[PDB]
Amino acid sequence: EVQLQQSGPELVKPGASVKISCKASGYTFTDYYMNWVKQSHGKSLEWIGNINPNNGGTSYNQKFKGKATLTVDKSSTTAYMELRSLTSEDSAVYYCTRSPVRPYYFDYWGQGTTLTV
Amino acid sequence: DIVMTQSHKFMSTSVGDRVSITCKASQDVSTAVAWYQQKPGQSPKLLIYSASYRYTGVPDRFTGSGSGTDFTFTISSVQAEDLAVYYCQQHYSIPRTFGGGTKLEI
Amino acid sequence: GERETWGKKVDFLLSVIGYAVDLGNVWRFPYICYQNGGGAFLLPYTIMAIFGGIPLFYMELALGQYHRNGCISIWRKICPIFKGIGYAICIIAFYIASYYNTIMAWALYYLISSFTDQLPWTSCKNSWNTGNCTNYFSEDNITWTLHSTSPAEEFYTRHVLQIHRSKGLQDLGGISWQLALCIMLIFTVIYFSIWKGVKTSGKVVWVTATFPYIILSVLLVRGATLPGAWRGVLFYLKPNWQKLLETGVWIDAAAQIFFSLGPGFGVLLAFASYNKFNNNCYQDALVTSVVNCMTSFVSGFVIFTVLGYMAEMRNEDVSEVAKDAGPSLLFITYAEAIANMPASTFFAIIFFLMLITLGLDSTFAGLEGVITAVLDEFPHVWAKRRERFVLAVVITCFFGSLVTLTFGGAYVVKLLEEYATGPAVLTVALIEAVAVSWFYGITQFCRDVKEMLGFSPGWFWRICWVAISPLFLLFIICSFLMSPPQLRLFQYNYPYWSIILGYCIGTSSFICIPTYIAYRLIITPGTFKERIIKSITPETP
Ligand SMILES: CCCCCCCCCCCCO[C@@H]1O[C@H](CO)[C@@H](O[C@H]2O[C@H](CO)[C@@H](O)[C@H](O)[C@H]2O)[C@H](O)[C@H]1O
Ligand SMILES: Fc1ccc([C@@H]2CCNC[C@H]2COc2ccc3c(c2)OCO3)cc1
Ligand SMILES: *[C@@H]1O[C@H](CO)[C@@H](O)[C@H](O)[C@H]1NC(C)=O
Ligand SMILES: *[C@@H]1O[C@H](CO)[C@@H](O)[C@H](O)[C@H]1NC(C)=O
Ligand SMILES: [Cl-]
Repeated sequence: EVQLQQSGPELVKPGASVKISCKASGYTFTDYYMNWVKQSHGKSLEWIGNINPNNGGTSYNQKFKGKATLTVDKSSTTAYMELRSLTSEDSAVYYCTRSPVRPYYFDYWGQGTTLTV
Repeated sequence: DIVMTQSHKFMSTSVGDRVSITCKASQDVSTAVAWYQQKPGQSPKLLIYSASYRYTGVPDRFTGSGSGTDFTFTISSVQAEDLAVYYCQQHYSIPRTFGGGTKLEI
Repeated sequence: GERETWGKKVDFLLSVIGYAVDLGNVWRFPYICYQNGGGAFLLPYTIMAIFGGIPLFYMELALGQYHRNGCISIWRKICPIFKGIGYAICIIAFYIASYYNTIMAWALYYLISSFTDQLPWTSCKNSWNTGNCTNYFSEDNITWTLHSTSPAEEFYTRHVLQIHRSKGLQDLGGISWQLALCIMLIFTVIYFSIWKGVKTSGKVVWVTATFPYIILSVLLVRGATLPGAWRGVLFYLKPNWQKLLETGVWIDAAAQIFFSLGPGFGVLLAFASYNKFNNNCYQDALVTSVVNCMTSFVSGFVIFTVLGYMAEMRNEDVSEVAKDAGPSLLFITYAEAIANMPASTFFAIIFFLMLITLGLDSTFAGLEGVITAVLDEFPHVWAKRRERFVLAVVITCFFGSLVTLTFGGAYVVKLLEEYATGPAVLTVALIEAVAVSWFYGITQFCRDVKEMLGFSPGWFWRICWVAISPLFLLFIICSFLMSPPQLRLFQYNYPYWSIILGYCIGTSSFICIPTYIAYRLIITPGTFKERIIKSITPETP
């Protein structure tokens, strides 16, 4: 009843920079977080960052210092994640997730952008 | 970080028995352990948060148990629509970390 | 001749202890210690205390005991070109008595509001609460929206402080009468307790400086029994040795020890002024610093056992609930923790009494320092009626703190806490240690201490007075002036005019030193060498 839409598959040149958009719709967008998770090919999940649409706050993973920047534009309720300096080692599916503040359960997940290097 | 492991990725009993996979935690997490159900190709849906409360809109068969260090996912008599992998996420501290997972064959 | 002595030698020790211990050892030390590696913070803390704190403390105490003068009259015996130190200290003490005397007013409001079997900040069906009043967890079924807030946080930001009536620092809105009455009562208490002097001060310090320890012990005993209390102690003591590689831990340790011991402020000079000549100030300063550090440690245990209880009742990671640094850690987090413990009324009463008694003696000492300084500076117009000039300074400090009692008071008190004290006090203490250890001569000081105590201080003290502590304070100053902090409070940033006003306030006291050495041009005219040789050398004893 409440699904998060994302982009589709694309080809990224190794070394360039790309973005992944997450258009949320169904509930009050300015009321919960917007978390990104990186699922490697046939491996475990991994939490990348955190976005607070109220004040543009951020809380990213320690192993993602200069790997992904997180921005938010609450005009059309979208979430941007720019992937800079991408090589053939982390190009995999990217999910957009929402989660309330500190029960921290991932409530809804995106469709799955199979980002291929 | 707070690493979270699971059992072997193959051992899973067939229909009729009790398929109960475990989740060993590195540090002491009181009850902040969630479970997910990612079918092949689809996106992971939330099943159980805080290891004892199931999310709204899930069947009554999916039950979670355990606290402190040993967390058990109790899904007994799996139907023909539960073949997936189940991850073990904790709500202790940032960054949050998931687990390896296990398939339920057959 | 005219100076007075302490009624008992224990009165001086208790007064210096009560000056050294304050809320900065209750809510400022545990947060800094946990953030900067946890248990591994005790090593840089101890190093910066041995090298930076204790030497300055002991030097200041010995100087104030020998010269027997305040922060203004002593500089006629060391370097009359640094006489503006007293006026700068007066300005800084005015700013501090303006801002710091509001935390105690908030504590007094909480105390007079806690007199009920059911505390106000444990419910949500009140007249000050909006729809975001989500009670404490007590369960994990109820979710938490990003706009949801705890009942105690809403009671603190909408009833005791009333921050929702002010749209920020741009407009304070209006002054409240409740906080005004509480701060008036506390200023009246301070005045009726500091009027006569050290002889009356040391008699109230017996209760004001010893009561916090009984309450701290009671809270420790209560916290060590709560379920899940071991998590807080573990997270507070589990070291993170990877943090010690960053300079931020050492900078924070230096700042914390300098603001916990508080040297170079004229309070220690004034307290040692009323002391005996042959008093062993060495043992006094040593035991005072040790008591201050042990009190910081005990209070860290007390706070973190209760935060561990909260992280067990609520979700874990005390680091998450202890997200903010300030009075909110005591008025929001610990308030919830008290309201959720059995027999909450008595614990809230004693906790707020502990806060009030921790602030009271600190304000006592901070005002007595300036009083003694200006009295020993102007004995012809004052010091004949000491009952006066104390009411005047209390009224001035009350009129200056009235601006903090407004609805937008948290912003103003944080602006005065983050700009008026740190760099100004650091520069004042640095230039004071330079004037005492270099211009006054470390040989004239070591022979002096040898004459008073009966033994010259060791070479370690000369090293810590000549090169270690000056470079220490210079390092703290260079670290603070290099990274201007963008402070925020309750999801509200500070504009650029706020930073400009804070820079003007922080320099509104240090600027009093150069203007004195400049305006002295009329007093002692002549060649430049004449002034350089007549302003460094002290007057004839
Ligand atoms: C030399 C003459 C100086 C004249 C006055 C100059 C004043 C300049 C404006 C104020 C300067 C910044 O003021 C000072 O900023 C530092 C960080 O920079 C703040 O410091 C804050 O962050 C640091 C980490 O960086 C912590 O270690 C510290 O405990 C915390 O308070 C101080 O709380 C504030 O007092
Ligand atoms: F810049 C700083 C100087 C001294 C400190 C002190 C260090 C020791 N522990 C208590 C701290 C508060 O001292 C006070 C309290 C009330 C006052 C005051 C000083 O002057 C008039 O009214 C902190 C900061
Ligand atoms: C809390 O959630 C559990 C999870 O299924 C449910 O069984 C229980 O009835 C809930 N209690 C409430 C809503 O009071
Ligand atoms: C919580 O506050 C926000 C803005 O501060 C407001 O929009 C929202 O309606 C509030 N929640 C409720 C339940 O009223
Ligand atoms: Cl301390």
